[PDB]
Amino acid sequence: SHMEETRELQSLAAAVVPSAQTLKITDFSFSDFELSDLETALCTIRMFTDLNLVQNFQMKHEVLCRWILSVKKNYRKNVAYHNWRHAFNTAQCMFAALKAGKIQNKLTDLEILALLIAALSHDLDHRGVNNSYIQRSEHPLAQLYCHSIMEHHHFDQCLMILNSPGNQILSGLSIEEYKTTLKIIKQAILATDLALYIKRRGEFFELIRKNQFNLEDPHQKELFLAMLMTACDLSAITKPWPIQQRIAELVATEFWEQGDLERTVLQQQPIPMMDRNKRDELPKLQVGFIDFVCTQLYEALTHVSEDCFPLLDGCRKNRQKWQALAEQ
Amino acid sequence: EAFNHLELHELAQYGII
Amino acid sequence: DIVMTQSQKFMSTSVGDRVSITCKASQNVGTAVAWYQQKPGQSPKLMIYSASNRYTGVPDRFTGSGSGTDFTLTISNMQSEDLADYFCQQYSSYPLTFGAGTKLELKRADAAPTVSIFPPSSEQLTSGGASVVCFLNNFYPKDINVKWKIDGSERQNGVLNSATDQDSKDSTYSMSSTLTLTKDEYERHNSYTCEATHKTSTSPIVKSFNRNEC
Amino acid sequence: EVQLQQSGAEVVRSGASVKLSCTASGFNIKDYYIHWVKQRPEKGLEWIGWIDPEIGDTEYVPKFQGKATMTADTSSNTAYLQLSSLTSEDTAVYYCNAGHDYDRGRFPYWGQGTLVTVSAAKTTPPSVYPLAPGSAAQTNSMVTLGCLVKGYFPEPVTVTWNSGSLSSGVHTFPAVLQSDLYTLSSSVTVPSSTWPSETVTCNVAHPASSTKVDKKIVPRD
Ligand SMILES: CC(C)Cn1c(=O)n(C)c(=O)c2nc[nH]c21
Ligand SMILES: CC(C)Cn1c(=O)n(C)c(=O)c2nc[nH]c21
Repeated sequence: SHMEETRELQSLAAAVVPSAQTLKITDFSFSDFELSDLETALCTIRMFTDLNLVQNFQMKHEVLCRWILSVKKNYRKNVAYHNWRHAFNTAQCMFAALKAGKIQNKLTDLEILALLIAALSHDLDHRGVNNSYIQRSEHPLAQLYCHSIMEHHHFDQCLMILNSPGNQILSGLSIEEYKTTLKIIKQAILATDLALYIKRRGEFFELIRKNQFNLEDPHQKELFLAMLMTACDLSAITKPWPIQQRIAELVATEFWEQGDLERTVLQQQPIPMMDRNKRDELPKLQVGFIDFVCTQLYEALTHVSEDCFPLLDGCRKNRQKWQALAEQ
Repeated sequence: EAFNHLELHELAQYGII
Repeated sequence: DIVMTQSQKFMSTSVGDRVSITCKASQNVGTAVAWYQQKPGQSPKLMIYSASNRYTGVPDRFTGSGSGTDFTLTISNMQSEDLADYFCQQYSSYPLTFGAGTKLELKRADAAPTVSIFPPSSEQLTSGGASVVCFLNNFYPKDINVKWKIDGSERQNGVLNSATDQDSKDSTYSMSSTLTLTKDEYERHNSYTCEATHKTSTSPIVKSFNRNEC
Repeated sequence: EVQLQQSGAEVVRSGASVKLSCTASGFNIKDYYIHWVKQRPEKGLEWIGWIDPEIGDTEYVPKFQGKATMTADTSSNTAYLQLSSLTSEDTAVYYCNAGHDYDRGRFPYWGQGTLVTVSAAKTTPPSVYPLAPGSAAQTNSMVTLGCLVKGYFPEPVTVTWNSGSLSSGVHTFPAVLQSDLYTLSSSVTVPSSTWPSETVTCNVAHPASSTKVDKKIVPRD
């Protein structure tokens, strides 16, 4: 067990990392379905590499590799949607955003590094259940943390791993750099709490609306950084139909799995969205969600960067298909 | 997690709050 | 509703035979089909699922194949314990539906039935009713036809037939055929005849009596 | 092993109701969907619907709405099927079976079934008629005698010959309905030389009506 892990590092820290072109990770329309585990890790390395993070922060191939692997093994396999392939698909979206969407040219190297590390670990040790549930079931994690419970935990984990020996991919940073990187990373991961996205997006939607929004502003920026996290965290909804189709199948199951617990240990009725029996009201529930949470946001993101439009396009394109379905 | 009471239904019927 | 058709209600087999049982779906069900085995008064049992996968613990002599609309359960080297009813089921979509079943029976040598006819008893007659019973015992194969004639004329109405399951010991079948009339209807005729046609004879077996003698 | 045990057979009156049980042992029903399927005499199995014992959610096919009511209880591991306003058409063998809740429809576990017989008939003792062969002088070997048991309700009746001494050579047929009442016959075959020199009597019993009838078969009609 420890053995398969350790050879995994041997084989990984010695394979050639293919180009970004080869890996089609520059694409908003990208899919992981056909990649192996080892391949995904490789992409990740290519990500760090092509963002100049590797060179500008004196990362040793050895270390990065260990770290990456560590994150991989700290996502739960038994968990339907919120496994490693989610953290990975998010980071790739994030990567695609900075490159093809052209945002890199809009922010610092400290920020880029933080976003990537955050994107990768924003859901660590997610146990396939929402903040709402853990709160209502008096999980000890709820006793520990106040608000954004899970997201606080995801970070507690991220940080535990970065402090692990031979995982200090940050070891190269000045203490001041390190110190503020971590700050941003904390902000990023917490931002993936849907509740904060909601309690904050209004502000941001207006600066856009009023043609006032401007990156230069320190605060305006860090808000946007939150919004960007959300944007990638659920980028799945902006995928080609056949993909969106299938990934919506996982979210489906994971929800329904929680729904079961709600009436088996909690003895409450689950929301329809997690009510396994109501599987036939999926598509409208999808529609309402896309309307409520998504289009709104990806629109904004394009006003900020035009080259980010494919996200908006793919989003409404799926909304189209769910709506049809909802009408059988 | 305190929001406007009109919002509350939509918020909950999706996995939020 | 998807109709699952098992065209063969019965199939005679012998220990050692390779036997195949068919099931046809009225719609494309993919490989979403399962096969069950059932013995009298016992729980059905899962044998095959996903059209070709053997369920845990079922012996390797059972296999299944097919997809779309045509499916087949195959027993290689049939064993005595395999004599039972089998039925397919699709779980492609609701409502879940089943085939009507195919019963595996044992093969033996053909045997001609022993036919006996009995008039109404005087006792039943004092009751105002008249049942004429005919037994067709210990024959093989099961395919058989019984015909009744009242004064040489075919009688269609009023006859009820009952059959025993294949004998667990001698592998034969037996049957009773009884014509029920009222005393008045029965007493308006003379000749009653029970005729059995079975592959074991070109001349049907004919049994009869005349009311005026008996 | 994993087992589904169903309650015994019921003979019920038309218009009434009956509640069937299905008890699980060796496993827990909570993470399964419990389905019920009906099997009418000379007919194929027909699905009734399922219940999710975890939440109590049930789904019935339209033909059984208001006919069947499924309930379950995970602590005692028992599922129930209530059938109301019963009619002749509800006479059938009812099976409960189980499959993983996340599974499309494989039925790995089945109960042995419960036979439910519905009728508006009253309990009636049978009339037993001797079946003796006519005096046809044609010379022959083995002789077959019989007894016609007619007009009784409910099933069953048991029939023996010479108090069980004559076991080989007897055929007792399945009963069939003749306007709400049952009828069956039993034949016995003995050597020609042993009858009538040795008595042959059919013993018929009908526990429902607390009746026992012995008919000695004598030559003639
Ligand atoms: C304790 C901390 C400020 C020192 N420090 C640091 O400077 N870098 C660069 C790291 O990567 C690191 N990891 C743990 N501590 C670290
Ligand atoms: C946290 C997450 C399950 C929320 N979420 C999501 O990310 N995607 C991609 C969906 O399609 C979706 N539908 C409801 N919630 C959803």
